[PDB]
Amino acid sequence: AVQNDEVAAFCQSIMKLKTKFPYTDHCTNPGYLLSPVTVQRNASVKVSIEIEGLQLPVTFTCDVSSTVEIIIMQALCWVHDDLNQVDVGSYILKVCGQEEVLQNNHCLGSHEHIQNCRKWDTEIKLQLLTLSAMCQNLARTAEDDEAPVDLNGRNIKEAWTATEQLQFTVYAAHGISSNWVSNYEKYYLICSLSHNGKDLFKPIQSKKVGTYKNAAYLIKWDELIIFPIQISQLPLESVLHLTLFGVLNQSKGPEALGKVSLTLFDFKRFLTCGTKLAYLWTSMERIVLQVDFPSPAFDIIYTSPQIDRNIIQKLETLESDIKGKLLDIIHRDSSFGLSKEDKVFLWENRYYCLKHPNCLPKILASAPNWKWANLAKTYSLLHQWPPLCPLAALELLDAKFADQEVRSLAVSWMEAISDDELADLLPQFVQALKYEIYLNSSLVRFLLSRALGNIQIAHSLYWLLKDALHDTHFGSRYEHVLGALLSVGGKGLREELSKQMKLVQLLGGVAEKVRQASGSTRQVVLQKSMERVQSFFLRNKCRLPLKPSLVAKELNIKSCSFFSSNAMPLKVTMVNADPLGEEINVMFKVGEDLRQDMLALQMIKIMDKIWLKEGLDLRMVIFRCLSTGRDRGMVELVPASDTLRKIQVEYGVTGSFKDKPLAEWLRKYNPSEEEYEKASENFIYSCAGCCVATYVLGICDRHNDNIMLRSTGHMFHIDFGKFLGHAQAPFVLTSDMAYVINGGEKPTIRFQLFVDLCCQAYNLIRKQTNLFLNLLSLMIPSGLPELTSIQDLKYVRDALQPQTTDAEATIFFTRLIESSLGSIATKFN
Ligand SMILES: Nc1ncnc2c1ncn2[C@@H]1O[C@H](COP(=O)(O)OP(=O)(O)OP(=O)(O)O)[C@@H](O)[C@H]1O
Ligand SMILES: [Mg+2]
Repeated sequence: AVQNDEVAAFCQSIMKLKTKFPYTDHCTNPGYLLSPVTVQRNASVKVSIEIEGLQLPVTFTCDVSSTVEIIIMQALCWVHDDLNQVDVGSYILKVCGQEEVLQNNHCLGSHEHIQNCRKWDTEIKLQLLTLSAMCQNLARTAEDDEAPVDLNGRNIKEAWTATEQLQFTVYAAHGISSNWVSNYEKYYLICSLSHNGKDLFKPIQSKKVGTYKNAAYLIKWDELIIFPIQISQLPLESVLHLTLFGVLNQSKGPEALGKVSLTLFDFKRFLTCGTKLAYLWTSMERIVLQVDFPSPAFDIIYTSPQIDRNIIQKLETLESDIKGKLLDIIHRDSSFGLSKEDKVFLWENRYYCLKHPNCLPKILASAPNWKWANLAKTYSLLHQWPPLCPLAALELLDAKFADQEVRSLAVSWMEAISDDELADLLPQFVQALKYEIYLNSSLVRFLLSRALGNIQIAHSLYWLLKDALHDTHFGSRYEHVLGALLSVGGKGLREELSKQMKLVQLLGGVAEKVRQASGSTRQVVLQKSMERVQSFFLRNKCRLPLKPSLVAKELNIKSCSFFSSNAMPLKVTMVNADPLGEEINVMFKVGEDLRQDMLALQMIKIMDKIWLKEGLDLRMVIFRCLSTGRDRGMVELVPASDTLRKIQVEYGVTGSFKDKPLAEWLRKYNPSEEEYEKASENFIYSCAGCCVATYVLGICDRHNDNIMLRSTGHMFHIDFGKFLGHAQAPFVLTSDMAYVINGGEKPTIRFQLFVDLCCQAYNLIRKQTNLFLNLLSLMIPSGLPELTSIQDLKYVRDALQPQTTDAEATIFFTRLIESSLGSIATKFN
């Protein structure tokens, strides 16, 4: 009745968000993916541009710092004597093979594709063309704009006056299973009342009751629950949690069967009255739980406290000894280990901190309470507060800040963030929706707005929301959000996402068919199971879900295979629809949850962004991984790369040195002195980044199989089964690795560089301790093995040592490296 009205009101606001995004505005409706950029502190590069009319592409050297706009008319100056009548605004640059367009107002160096090519030393192949020739099949139409949002596939009393006690009678649970009446004797509910993800009072337990007489489908309590709180004392974003328990029969402890969460105030600030039905899920099973709230002759509405139109100016009383203690906690890493006496102090001296905006999350966490009376003073500060850094504002979208005025203000500051930065943070933003109690929020409208204006964000949101549907508690919410995204995306995007969904469903079928057969059968099973994928590609041309810029037209069946390890992963080899492009090699794995692999890769990618933004390039391998369902997805295959194991055993056959397996492997593919030197250098930098990442994220499962090495010399992790396992040498540097770093059997200045890079990097991550703790905090509700409590964050905070300064931290990590060497540590200084 009110929930169907909330869905109706959501749709109407989404219908008027669509009005801001007409199909005519190419800016927000291009029809193509933008090649992603990560701003880098600014070097020459050779680029190979294909031009219409020319049979050979023009190859010239560009300044890395120079903008794509001038590189486009550098390429036009090569073909045309004078560009007075060529229409320079007509033209764009796209990556050869990949349906992604370079951003005209960004440096060539900024683009991820240019950064990657430079690292591998591969040829930068671009194509000069006009948006007329550029594929715009994903573009929204006039039909999509005019189309409505479907989303599917009298007397009032103000709350602050309401002295009535919060009470409700848990009536009954309906439709219990046959295996429930089998196992459990009696059932009881535990009722808890929370705000800012924290209990207001201890949870009240219901009486233990069996199934109702002559009705084994029904549990009837009909018990009145009374909390020791008035309606006036309830914050707006108050939530009632009901967990059902079942005591087992003598044929252990009581088992948690399911959870339910009711908002005491609805989306129009009216207190929940009369009978309300909530649905808890178990096994595909739908259990209806009835809660009867009081129903007086009047509706109780929440009204915010009258605004405090106050400006605190600028002359304030200054004490010098408090100034020291205040700026000490203002420049503290985070609000994590902040003690009670530190909070009361900051809260008292909060109005002195107005020239350090990024310390607001420390102030709001220091608040004594969120009582109705004490909200006026909080809103007064908030609405006169300077704008926060988007990455700082992330903390205000966590569980511990449920207030709508804080969250709505956090999202308003967030609008300052770029699409390219947001794109890599989307998983945390999707989880943050769980802390929005109302369907229609500032956060969901923000995400839908960016999804409309950027096809890479919309594409990423699709797969993240599709994974979030499997949440038993929040699957209902994400259903409505994904329906809003798909509806607003348009026919073009929808029809393409459907082709991607069918491909993964077919790749899923073959993947589990392959693992379910015998060794002799497997090769024949794959070749026959891939015929249904061969059929798919002859009626459809599909974009790779992992990287939707790549369009596959056909499968290279004879090149397709399996990796012959645990889970028997597939090696899907597709041919590019673009002849200018190259073969598409991806892995599809089934059985393993690839979300914790996704988080590890994300954290390593953010580390790389932080380093590159401070001018430190550790030449890191950043490969993609996407979860396309429950315990299945596809992983980017890094080309010309093997595990340290295979390299150590294959050159332990030929050599009895067991000191130069990695060295003689790199010399095989890098024979010239300068080629081996650049390969050894690539190793030093990539190894330093891996050692830092290994320690901070806590990955002790780094052995010869789990570490991989590219032929160019770049080291990178592949397995992330162990992650945040700080329950323990953290990383290991073998005699093989040391020999490559030194460039000899004795220590050189190249090891001092490796040590300098490690410590320098370690400190640049310590500077962003708050971001990492916030990004890992927001992924807690995802439900990943070893990221469940807030104590799991402390382990990462301890690794980052925010207490120490860069001097002491350098000494610590330098002793980590000396410990890492172990046996051969004696040789070094
Ligand atoms: N991102 C990648 N790029 C290139 N090759 C990869 C990548 N990920 C895995 N591989 C290759 O695929 C092989 C099998 O991968 P898989 O994930 O099954 O290995 P694992 O998790 O280390 O081992 P297991 O699954 O048997 O416990 C690896 O040994 C490696 O050679
Ligand atoms: Mg694995």
